Amino acid sequence: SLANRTLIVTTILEEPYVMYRKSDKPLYGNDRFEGYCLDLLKELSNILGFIYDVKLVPDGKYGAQNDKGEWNGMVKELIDHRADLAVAPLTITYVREKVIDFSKPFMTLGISILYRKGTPIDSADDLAKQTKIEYGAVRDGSTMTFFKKSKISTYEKMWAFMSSRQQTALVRNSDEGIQRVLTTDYALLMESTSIEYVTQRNCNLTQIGGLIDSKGYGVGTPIGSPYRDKITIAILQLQEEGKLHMMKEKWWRGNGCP
Amino acid sequence: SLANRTLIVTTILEEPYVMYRKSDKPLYGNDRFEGYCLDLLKELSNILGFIYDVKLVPDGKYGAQNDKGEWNGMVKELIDHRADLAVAPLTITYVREKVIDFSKPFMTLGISILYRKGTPIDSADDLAKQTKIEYGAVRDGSTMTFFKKSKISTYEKMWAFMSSRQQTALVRNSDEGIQRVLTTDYALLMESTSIEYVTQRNCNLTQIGGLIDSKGYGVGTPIGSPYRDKITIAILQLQEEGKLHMMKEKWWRGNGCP
Ligand SMILES: O=C(O)[C@@H]1C[C@H]2C[C@@H](Oc3cccc(Cl)c3-c3nnn[nH]3)CC[C@H]2CN1
Ligand SMILES: O=C(O)[C@@H]1C[C@H]2C[C@@H](Oc3cccc(Cl)c3-c3nnn[nH]3)CC[C@H]2CN1
Repeated sequence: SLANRTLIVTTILEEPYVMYRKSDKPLYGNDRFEGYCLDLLKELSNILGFIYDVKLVPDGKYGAQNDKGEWNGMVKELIDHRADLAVAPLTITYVREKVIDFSKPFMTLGISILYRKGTPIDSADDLAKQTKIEYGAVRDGSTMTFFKKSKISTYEKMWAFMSSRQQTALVRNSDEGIQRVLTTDYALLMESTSIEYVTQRNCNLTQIGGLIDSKGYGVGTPIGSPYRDKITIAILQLQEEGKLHMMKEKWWRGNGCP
Repeated sequence: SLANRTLIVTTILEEPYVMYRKSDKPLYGNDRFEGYCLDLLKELSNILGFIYDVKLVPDGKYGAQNDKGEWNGMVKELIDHRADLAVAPLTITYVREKVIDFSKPFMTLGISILYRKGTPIDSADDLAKQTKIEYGAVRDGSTMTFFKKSKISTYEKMWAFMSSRQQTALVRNSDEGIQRVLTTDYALLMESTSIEYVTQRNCNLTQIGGLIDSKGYGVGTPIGSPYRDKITIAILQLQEEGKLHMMKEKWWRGNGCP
């Protein structure tokens, strides 16, 4: 008992949160998808008693604004009441929190470093004080913005290096970034959850140091939605039951690295 | 801008969040206190424009239910509308969220291990595998409850160890637990924020492994308070500005180790 009607869930394809399910025969509706977020959605529907319809965000975007303030992506779907929930790795940010509501986080993470295994680099500071190893982030991504705006000595220094080499230092997309780490002596600054995913599948790669910032993913709802607080309670129940840990293990685990 | 009235803030003495100021001259009102949470209040009032009056919770408790299902501590002060905000390291929990509201976390942490430096022990699994090194937690503490309830094989084994060896493994209080780590061959399971604090000030001690669970501290409010969402937004602003990082450094950092 949450509402007498199917809830519309906006989402986006992103491994391993929301993925297209491999099948030998055609699949329909929600059955077409799988992943951490689909498991979270099933768990939330079990606890809260709702039926749902998963719809990919038409423009394939998470949510940002133009200079006139027009939002796009999942955030816009919620603002316009075209979706009841957004279940995706959607970062809880100051700007978004002003236009939509978020449950409390289901996952906490931060910016960290993706690099090769067995080198003497152990931190952002180590990278900052040298020039032989290149480093950067996805151009105009969440990680790039963090460095551009930072007033922290080491991060301001890193940004100076990342913006001297517009082209060599920054990457066009995340695919290019991972390819660059694998093919050149390059360290990629990126979301720690994605680092964990990649390092479980590439034994030659490792995370360097800890978290550079702190952020979390939350279920998005339109502003004022009564479902927001019920989803927060369900997330807390899942955490205390150990189910958030089991869901992360399920999707993140690789078959092993020596 | 936020409220016409001076907000009543319930809090509790807990180093380095809320402490009594050491002065040689009498201190009055809010000037009697200092700490991470007093700095957080200053920053939140600077953003939101409210005035506040800090009051230590009479019973000196965070908030739990007794046998009659009656709440105590800061939680009870909020329930009864004797406080507008609770600004303290108050864990966001499923039970509390049922009776009060919380801002999104201003600090994330988890259970971890405090032990002596330079040993071969590197994780909970290393401790679980043996019996020579005793390990445990504060009796009926948050940390003990986690182990008692866990379905994770490693932690279920650790609970079996703790419950069977209760007289030595389970400690009466935090002080007793820290003395055990210092005087005996004992590892203490406890909140990671408190481990960081202790290890910055005692070079003989270290944190073992990473985080065993995930939890956050939030600003508590009575259910329905309009200040809750404003607080959440101010917390997001402070993190993005790097002020939460600066505040954590200010109060946690020690003078170093060899
Ligand atoms: O709310 C948001 O905008 C993001 C959208 C989305 C962004 C995804 O970004 C990556 C995804 C995979 C691999 C990498 Cl290498 C990155 C990355 N990008 N910037 N820094 N690292 C991370 C997961 C999601 C987290 N919420
Ligand atoms: O909302 C709550 O009830 C708690 C209450 C309070 C608990 C404090 O816990 C410790 C603090 C310092 C040292 C230690 Cl050793 C402990 C601890 N860890 N496990 N058992 N005891 C941490 C601060 C607050 C965290 N929120």
